[PDB]
Amino acid sequence: YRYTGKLRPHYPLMPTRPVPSYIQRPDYADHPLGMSESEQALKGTSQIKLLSSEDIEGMRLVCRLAREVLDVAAGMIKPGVTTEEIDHAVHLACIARNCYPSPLNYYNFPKSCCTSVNEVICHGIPDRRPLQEGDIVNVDITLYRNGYHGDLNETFFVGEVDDGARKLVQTTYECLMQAIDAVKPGVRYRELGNIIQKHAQANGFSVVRSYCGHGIHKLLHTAPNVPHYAKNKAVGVMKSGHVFTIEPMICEGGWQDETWPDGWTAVTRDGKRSAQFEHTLLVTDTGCEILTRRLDSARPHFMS
Ligand SMILES: CO[C@@H]1C(=O)CC[C@@](C)(O)[C@@]1(O)[C@@]1(C)O[C@@H]1CC=C(C)C
Ligand SMILES: [Co+2]
Ligand SMILES: [Co+2]
Ligand SMILES: [Co+2]
Ligand code: NA
Repeated sequence: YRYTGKLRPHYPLMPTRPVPSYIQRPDYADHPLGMSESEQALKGTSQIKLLSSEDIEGMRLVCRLAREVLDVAAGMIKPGVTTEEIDHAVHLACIARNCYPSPLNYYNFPKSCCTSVNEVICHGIPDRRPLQEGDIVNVDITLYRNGYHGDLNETFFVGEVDDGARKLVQTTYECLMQAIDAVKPGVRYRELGNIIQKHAQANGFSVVRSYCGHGIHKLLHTAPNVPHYAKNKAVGVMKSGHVFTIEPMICEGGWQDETWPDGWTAVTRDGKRSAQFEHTLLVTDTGCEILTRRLDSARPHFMS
């Protein structure tokens, strides 16, 4: 394998972390290849679930607990801390809230969150690498509670970063919020990519094509598919009671991605940095509820 940048994996990983049996487990948790029977049963559908009031309560709960856990991770971002150490804390924070860490054994994913540094786009595997001053790192939290998943991510700065890093992360957050600000009944899912790419391109950045926002509720991902680039072919129209994520991945260089031999770590093919932010959204009559919002601050952590 030819690495695209400076980052490398830092192995071995610590033994897989157990989740006590009193925590309710998704179906894939105990599948030997981490496949989800419930996902495979709905695989190939484009029907978008309209959530019941029960579903809404379930999504509000798991999304706010997910936020609490991301906030735990945010409080640990400093030079010297390893991404494995963040994952350990995230794992304990999930259990402390009677939640299962959704990534764990998802298609045999080995950890309890995704930690994406610099040229990593998404799905980085927590490992023994200490964060370095100047790094950008995204922590992506997915939790599972009472049958529902919730999903959010932020990119953080590690100590002082360069101006490129500041501009990339700010622009990405702006992309996310502009997209969110357009969500309401009657808008085509395909429109959000036009808004995101417009802002990205205006700032000299590109938009990752191979990963998308997604429906989420009783499945970790389902319809709709929500691409972040312009003139995409996404199917479907927003309606009150839809829940989905928006999670733009923006890049300093070109948009092309490739995957490490681990089968998960997605990286820019050119080795330049990529940043991401993500919320889980519930469409309402007036617009949307941001289920994963920060409750104790108007702003994401990088703005501190
Ligand atoms: C729609 O896919 C999703 C996508 O494109 C955006 C990035 C991911 C990670 O959310 C995604 O790739 C998922 C859901 O397949 C990945 C499996 C999830 C975990 C936490 C390992
Ligand atoms: Co996510
Ligand atoms: Co997501
Ligand atoms: Co899947
Ligand atoms: Na990155």
